[PDB]
Amino acid sequence: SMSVKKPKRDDSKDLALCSMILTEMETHEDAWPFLLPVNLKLVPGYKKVIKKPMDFSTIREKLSSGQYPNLETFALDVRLVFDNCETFNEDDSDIGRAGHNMRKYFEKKWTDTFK
Repeated sequence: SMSVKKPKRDDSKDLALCSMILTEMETHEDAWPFLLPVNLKLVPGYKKVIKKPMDFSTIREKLSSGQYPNLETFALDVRLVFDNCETFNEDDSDIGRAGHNMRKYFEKKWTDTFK
């Protein structure tokens, strides 16, 4: 509360570390569905159904341009990629499986880096 602060968690490496995590996700073999925005002209249903589209290139641009106020808003966008994927794709599709694999991969790196 006013003039009463919890001790300062060192966040000075957060930007670099999120950037490293994102690099790892970008270079994963199962990242291919997620590297660019889903083409809304060519994928019927996507525009209407997925209210907040997100992809790795869009996270990378946001990260490089100071549009994440903190490491939690970065994690929210990464999870949004996977949440969108599950909303739109059957679990037993290549894309559906890729999205589960990538979410697992991400969450481990997130835990090991920050928890």
